[PDB]
Amino acid sequence: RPAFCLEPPYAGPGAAAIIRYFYNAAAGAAQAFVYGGVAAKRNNFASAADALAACAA
Repeated sequence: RPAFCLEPPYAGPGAAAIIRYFYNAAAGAAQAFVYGGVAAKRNNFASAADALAACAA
């Protein structure tokens, strides 16, 4: 499991309200979060499937 998969979700400073997904390793689940549209970190994916593929192979 790449180490980035343990990062808390990061909305960043932006004012957009975009739905993205992060891997929540404690929950063993990909979960939706709000992304502000700038300053993404790595635990940020377009879909739950993409998050699971990277982080729960």
